[PDB]
Amino acid sequence: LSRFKQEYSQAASVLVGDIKTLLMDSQDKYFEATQTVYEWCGVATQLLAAY
Amino acid sequence: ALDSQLTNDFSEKSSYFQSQVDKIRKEAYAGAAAGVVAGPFGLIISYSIAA
Ligand code: EMC
Repeated sequence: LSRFKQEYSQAASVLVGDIKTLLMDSQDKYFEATQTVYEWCGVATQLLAAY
Repeated sequence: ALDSQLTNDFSEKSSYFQSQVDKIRKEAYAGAAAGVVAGPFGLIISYSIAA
């Protein structure tokens, strides 16, 4: 029953960790996405305004 | 992951410690106690040797 506590610690640990990686992965991809937009959405307004 | 586990795993050794030092008493006193065969002065010698 020590093994029990062990084996599962193992699993949860590595999974919970992967989950973080995944979460952090997303965040960056979100940043990119939004940022990319904010950049164009920005040059654009100036141009429409000019037009 | 590492931290998650090293934390869980550490409490598991702290449990193994006391559970183990116990094994040590139980082994040693079951040994001294075994001096009942030879004289009680034998216990003094035995138990001093042990405890
Ligand atoms: C100039 C529309 Hg994001």
